[PDB]
Amino acid sequence: DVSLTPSGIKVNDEITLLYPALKYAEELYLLINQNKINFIKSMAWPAFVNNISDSVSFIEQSMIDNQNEKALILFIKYKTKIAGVVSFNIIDHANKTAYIGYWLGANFQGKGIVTNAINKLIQEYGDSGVIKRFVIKCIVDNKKSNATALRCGFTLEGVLQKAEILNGVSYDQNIYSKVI
Ligand SMILES: CC(=O)SCCNC(=O)CCNC(=O)[C@H](O)C(C)(C)COP(=O)(O)OP(=O)(O)OC[C@H]1O[C@@H](n2cnc3c(N)ncnc32)[C@H](O)[C@@H]1OP(=O)(O)O
Ligand SMILES: Nc1ncnc2c1ncn2[C@@H]1O[C@H](COP(=O)(O)O)[C@@H](O)[C@H]1O
Repeated sequence: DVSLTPSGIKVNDEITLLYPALKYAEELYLLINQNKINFIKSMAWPAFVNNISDSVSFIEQSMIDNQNEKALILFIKYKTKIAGVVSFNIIDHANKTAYIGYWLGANFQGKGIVTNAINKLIQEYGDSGVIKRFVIKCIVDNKKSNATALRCGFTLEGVLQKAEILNGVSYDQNIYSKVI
């Protein structure tokens, strides 16, 4: 499979999902910083990304988790730029289940980049038999994340009451799945 390269997973001519490396710390930090105000509305970690050292630490932890297959953290490259992150935030090997997360900088939204990335990951891990069940959980009022889950052919399984906390407030999540 020529799409599986040493540097990452080639989605299409414009998108590669890069394995994390320290060389990406600066670009990743700057991207988060540019998007911090908007990102804080939907995620709980951007509020605390205050220096490049925070991105370095994130990369270091991501590399450890990737090595040990606790997670699969990938940096989305669109054309020449890091565009965001797509991940299996949790890999449950015993139950062949992966829980998916994602974000894109504002300048990278509206281009199908995450939908294309997720479809590629599900092909690679799902059609190979590594993962049987893919899961997306997202806050009920997160319009774009819900739309992405549906665009990727996931099915709504239910609502998880008060399951995600942002800034001390618990929000309901939709839970979606795609089963191979
Ligand atoms: C499970 C979780 O991680 S929950 C937390 C999710 N993350 C966040 O909330 C962080 C903040 N938000 C974001 O980063 C973004 O809004 C995201 C990642 C959730 C969604 O980004 P999008 O760019 O909408 O992702 P996606 O890859 O699905 O693209 C769909 C959009 O691209 C358009 N599009 C353009 N080209 C294509 C294409 N080739 N294929 C598919 N869609 C395309 C679609 O029409 C749609 O645009 P619209 O919203 O105007 O209808
Ligand atoms: N400190 C961080 N820097 C960059 N991306 C992150 C960080 N923490 C989480 N993410 C990613 O954010 C996405 C959404 O996760 P969550 O915030 O849990 O909804 C996932 O792709 C995570 O890997």
